[PDB]
Amino acid sequence: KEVVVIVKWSGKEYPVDLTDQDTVEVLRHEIFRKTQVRPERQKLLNLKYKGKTAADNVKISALELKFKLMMVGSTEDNIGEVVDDFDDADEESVAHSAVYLAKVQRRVRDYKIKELAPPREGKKLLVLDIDYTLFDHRSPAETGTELMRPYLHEFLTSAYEDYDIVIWSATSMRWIEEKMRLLGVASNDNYKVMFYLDSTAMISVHVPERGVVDVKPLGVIWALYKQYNSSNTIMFDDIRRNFLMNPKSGLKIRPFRQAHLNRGTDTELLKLSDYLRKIAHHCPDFNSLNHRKWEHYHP
Ligand SMILES: [Mg+2]
Repeated sequence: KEVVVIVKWSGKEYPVDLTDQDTVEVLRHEIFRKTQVRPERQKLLNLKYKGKTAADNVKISALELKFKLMMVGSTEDNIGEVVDDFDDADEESVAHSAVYLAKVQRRVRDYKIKELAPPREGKKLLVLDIDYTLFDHRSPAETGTELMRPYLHEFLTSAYEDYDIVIWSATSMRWIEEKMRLLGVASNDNYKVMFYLDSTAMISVHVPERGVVDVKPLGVIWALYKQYNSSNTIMFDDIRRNFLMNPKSGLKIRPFRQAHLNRGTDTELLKLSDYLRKIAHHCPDFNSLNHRKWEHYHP
């Protein structure tokens, strides 16, 4: 079951953890997770299946034994994501399969959370994406103030009244730390962020009809911090795919693009602060909500 593939890239070795039932496609996604080289940019030099380049659908099981996999490829400020053109808006699931649960458990076992501030009794949990969620990561700008989504700090202060806050970005931890300083979130007098999660906490899951997708599994947090669960957790992300393994707990935020043109009109965070306050005060079980209809929630 448990398998380790050693990948050699750019003069370094990267031990990749997976199982023998994972496919080459999953391997590519785990390689991306380790190296920041995208799956489509990876040339896997010495991975043959019956004398030929193993296809993405080949299970790891069906081949080798100690071995070092040579990968040639490049990783690009073109960081993060801007859209998912294959977003399925139909209102599941492998989100309840053994394979998925085991993937969460491995993150729970191996990923080391660095607590920046402690949980507070009775609070809900808010998880926040960064790119296009809290700021415009695609525009050039001389200051962070210019790229910041309007009402960011007022939104975080309001949320913090009722929610402990976690930041989860599909990027390196370094990028997160840098942007949180740039945006003034890192050290604010009016709120605290509990911890940050990065792309290494994410998992790659095959979703039939769709292929392998990388998601942000709230189950990792829920396993480690048992005071939170789906009944009191909500996540904001502009990319719906990120909550494919916990669809009821995600709210797809409108992306904040081209700050220079839209900074004067964007008020999504103001509106969403109202939403968060209302559900924290009026909804004892968030699973009863339809977040797609958040703008019409008036208890
Ligand atoms: Mg984003």
